[PDB]
Amino acid sequence: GVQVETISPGDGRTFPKRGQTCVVHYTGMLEDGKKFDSSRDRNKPFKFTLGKQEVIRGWEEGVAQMSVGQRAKLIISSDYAYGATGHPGIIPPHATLVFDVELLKLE
Amino acid sequence: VGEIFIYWSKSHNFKREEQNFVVQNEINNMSFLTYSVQTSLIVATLKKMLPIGLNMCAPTDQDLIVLAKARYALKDTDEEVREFLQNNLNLQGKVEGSPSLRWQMALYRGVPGREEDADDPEKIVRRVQEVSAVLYHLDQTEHP
Amino acid sequence: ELLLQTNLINYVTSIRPNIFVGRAEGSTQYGKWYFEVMVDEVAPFLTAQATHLRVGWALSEGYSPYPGGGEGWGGNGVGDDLYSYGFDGLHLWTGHVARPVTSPGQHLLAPEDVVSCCLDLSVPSISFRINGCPVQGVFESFNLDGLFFPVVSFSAGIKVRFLLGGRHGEFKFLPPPGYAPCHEAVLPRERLHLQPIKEYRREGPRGPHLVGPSRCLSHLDFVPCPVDTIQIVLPPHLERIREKLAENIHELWALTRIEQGWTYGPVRDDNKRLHPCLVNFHSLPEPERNYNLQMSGETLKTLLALGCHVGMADEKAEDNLKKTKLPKTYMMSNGYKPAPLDLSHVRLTPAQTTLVDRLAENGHNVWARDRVAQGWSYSAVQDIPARRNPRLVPYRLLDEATKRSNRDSLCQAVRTLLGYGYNIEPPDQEPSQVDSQSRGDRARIFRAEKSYAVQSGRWYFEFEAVTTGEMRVGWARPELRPDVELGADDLAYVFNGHRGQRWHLGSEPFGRPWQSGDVVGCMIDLTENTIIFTLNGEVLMSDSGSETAFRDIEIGDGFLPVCSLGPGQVGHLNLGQDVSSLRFFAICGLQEGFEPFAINMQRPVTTWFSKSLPQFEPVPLEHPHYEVARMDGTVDTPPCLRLTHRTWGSQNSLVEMLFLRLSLPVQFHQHFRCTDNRDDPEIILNTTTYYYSVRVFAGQEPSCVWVGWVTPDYHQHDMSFDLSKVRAVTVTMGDEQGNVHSSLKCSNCYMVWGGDFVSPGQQGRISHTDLVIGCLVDLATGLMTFTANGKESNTFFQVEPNTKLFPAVFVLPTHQNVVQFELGKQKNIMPLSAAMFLSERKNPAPQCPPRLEVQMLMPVSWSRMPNHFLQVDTRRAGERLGWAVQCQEPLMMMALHIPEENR
Repeated sequence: GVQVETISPGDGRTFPKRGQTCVVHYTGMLEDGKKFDSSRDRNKPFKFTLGKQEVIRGWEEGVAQMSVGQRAKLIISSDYAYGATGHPGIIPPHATLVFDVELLKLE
Repeated sequence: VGEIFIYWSKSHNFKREEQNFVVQNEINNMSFLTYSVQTSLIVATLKKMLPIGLNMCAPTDQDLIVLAKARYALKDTDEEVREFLQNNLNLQGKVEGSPSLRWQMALYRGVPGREEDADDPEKIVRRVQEVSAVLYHLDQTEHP
Repeated sequence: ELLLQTNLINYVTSIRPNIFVGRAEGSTQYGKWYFEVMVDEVAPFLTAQATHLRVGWALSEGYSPYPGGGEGWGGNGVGDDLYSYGFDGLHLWTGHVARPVTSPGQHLLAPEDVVSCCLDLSVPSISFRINGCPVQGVFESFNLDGLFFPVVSFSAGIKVRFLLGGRHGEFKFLPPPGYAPCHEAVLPRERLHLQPIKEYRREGPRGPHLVGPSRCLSHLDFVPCPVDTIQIVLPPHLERIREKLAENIHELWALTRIEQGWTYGPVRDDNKRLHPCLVNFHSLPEPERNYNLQMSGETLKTLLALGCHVGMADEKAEDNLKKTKLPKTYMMSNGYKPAPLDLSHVRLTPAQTTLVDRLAENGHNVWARDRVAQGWSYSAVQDIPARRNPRLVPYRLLDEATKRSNRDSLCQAVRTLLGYGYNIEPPDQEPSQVDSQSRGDRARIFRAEKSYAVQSGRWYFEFEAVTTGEMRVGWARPELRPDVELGADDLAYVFNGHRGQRWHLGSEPFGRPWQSGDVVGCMIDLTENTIIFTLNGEVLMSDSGSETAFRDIEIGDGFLPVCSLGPGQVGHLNLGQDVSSLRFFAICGLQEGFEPFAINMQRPVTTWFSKSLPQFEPVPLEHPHYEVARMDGTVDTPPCLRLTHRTWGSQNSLVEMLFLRLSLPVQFHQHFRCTDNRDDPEIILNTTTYYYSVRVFAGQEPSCVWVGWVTPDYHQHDMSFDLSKVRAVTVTMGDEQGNVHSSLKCSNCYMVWGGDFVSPGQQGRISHTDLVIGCLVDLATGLMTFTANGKESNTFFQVEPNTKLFPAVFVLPTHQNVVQFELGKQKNIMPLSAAMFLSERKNPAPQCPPRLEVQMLMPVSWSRMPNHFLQVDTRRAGERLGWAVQCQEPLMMMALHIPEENR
């Protein structure tokens, strides 16, 4: 894998720790630019706990790299993404994913 | 002007004398407005003045106007049409019933000085009868 | 890729100052310009979609992003086509592609960010600085066939300020050496302000105003083009008058000097209040005398060159002239009494007034050309040491005061000539029509939506003419075409009020012309099948005196309100949703029984307008001039799509440039590879190279054919096309110092000219052999190559991964048999069907499925106007703060996306 490219800076000091709940707002696109998911469409931030394996590996590492209040772009290869199986009906097999993730807060 | 037009429509000598005068004197009714019956000055003047009478009549009186036109086609006299309307004061258009009548009445009441109108059934009957007579005779003149 | 896609997207709009700069041979314009934008407020996510904010430059002709749909997923702003070049904080935007660019502490544009944009037209190049730090990326080698203006594109939720220098915004950073503040580019007859770009609609006092196309300046409008006056030889009889006119002009000069207060002194200085040249003409120094004399000779030579003839009429007239009296007060230290020659006895024909205007134009243009040759340029602020002048612009663009001054100065000379008696015969003027665009394309047509068509009743609406130029208004049929003048065909009955006319299947006199603010009431009576027009409540009559404009109208599908506005025109369409808003309904129509068109509508009537963005559409099966035949593949030939000119070599034949493409694209791979005559099975099954060909038939001139590919965003309906007109730009990313890291070329048209493959000996005569041009694309490496008659060509192209390319052919027909798309193959190379269709990905047999067809470029198309528009507030914040642009209320639309066309 996952590459992180900052879009807007965070505080630069606080980073998620294992067992902490990260609240994020994200938009997901395929490598060719086709949007397939977005929490902003549902108007509800997405919460997940680090280290519980609730999210794909690319997310688990990229959000950990990010810092609170930061906006970033995560480029996740297939292996860190759903991989060969994919997500039938949503993500094709062997698909690189691009995410625009904002880390709103830690709880 | 409407009474003169009604006399012209009713009298067969009137139309012929008007026609003869125009042809003999080579009057250019087209020049006057800017020969054919549509260019007759009586009809042209009545048509130009008709909007004044229609504005005199209120929108709710359209059905009464249709009834009066039907009676005039039945050839009853002016006083007989007056009596018919006086008895059928009802059958007036229903603003709630129809949806064009709503905005028509809004526009009618918007103009000032039109609030103290339609309160007198005799006034309603007079205007309805006059406009209906003019309209009936105009229709006969337009299409035989 | 198959089903239509949907998504909610933000409305985006662009704002520019009225600053236009360009480059041309002999132009009076400076070449290097600089401006800044300061960001005060940005809401990163006002809606679900990220806020849009881009700054940059755009080309006057070509950059026209309309609200709503467009390229890609809509929201088109700066850098979403090949006419604009934008910077958003993290990327360089051009051609709807985002290219990352490095800067210290790079981040998306945020509050208190200052973006400095520098344009150097000499290279040409566009560079950016963010908060004073260089942005390691540049645009260069872009087209220079228009005028460039600063621009910011944005969605709702932004507040920015243009800083243009001078009194119009104080720069936070020093412009690079040699670059000029953009406030100096404001033209003499204009005032600096912020405006939208190519708007078809604006808010008005009574209601929204419909706006026709704007008249735009061209980069060639800044090149002075005087008539040469050196080859002209001055006749001796005119030589006699040359000195006399010089003396009279000097006398007028002296009287003007005494009016201003100029007086005599050995040296010249304004504050010292003295002049060396104030002495008599003969007493005037010989160099200045000869200088006035040669200006005189230039006046007569310009007269001759313009072409009017000068002939001596009366010597008694010459002898009757006398000098006016002036007092001792007008007498001034020189000692010579100014003696201006009286000319009250002579007057000017209006033709000769036009002549004096033309003479002043020529004089100013000659002066401007000489100054440009010397190296001067235009600037709203005068800078003599820098050779910048406020007047160094063509006469047509000069302001009224200077024009009047020069015109009077020359009218005095014409007065002198006529008083001396020389008759001057203004030459006959031959009108010339520029016809820059077709008339139907030029006029913008607005109409009600098709679903509102009325098939019965009596309907009324109003159209107020804010301007008084070319505008038509009336009733159209639902199948009205967008590229035809209103009323030129049988699909519309309209009234033209510029010159009172009624249009339906042609023009006839009717009514009278309108004044500014006049209201035209349009009525349609479908019980009587008549159409009536009123002007300010008065029925318009024909010459014969008929009240009805049109009669015996067939209902057909129904009728819709319609108007058309020519360039620079403004109208106000009132369909009558608020009956009280109608101004003349009560006077005419209400008693007649007509009903406002939108009387009982709970929502405003939706409208469509004729967008002038060329788009590719399938060739109609009944096109009068063009026919396409689908040829089956035989044993010796592949499948073909052949174009023929139906009406070639006959009257009413249409011969014009034709832009054709195939309905489906080929897409390059996401990732490129790192670093007799049977096909070999393994090679053909593993190849990523695809082929197609074009046969130009014998008799069709190869010099009038271009073959290759286009991207989804090609929109140039250029009636005089050549490879030099193709959009192109190079994006160069480097390091902190030099070290160019990546130079990428970007375009939308990759073609070879058919004239490159005609032998020099074969040139000049019609050939009897067909020309076959083959195009090969490697979808795994991005390389495109061409062959001509089986011979490899030098031309080659490189494209980026995921690029979509449509096979294309641009041709000017010269024969009944023009061209043929051949969907064949070559040895060990796959056909186009294998690339286009997934199920055929491994099938080497050429195919032409029904979906694959020929599409032609149509110049105009119907487009729905949004019901609501972004509210943008522009105002001069202050002398130092600059010009503020603000947009706060969000606006979204539900977009429908066609995947294969990427729009």
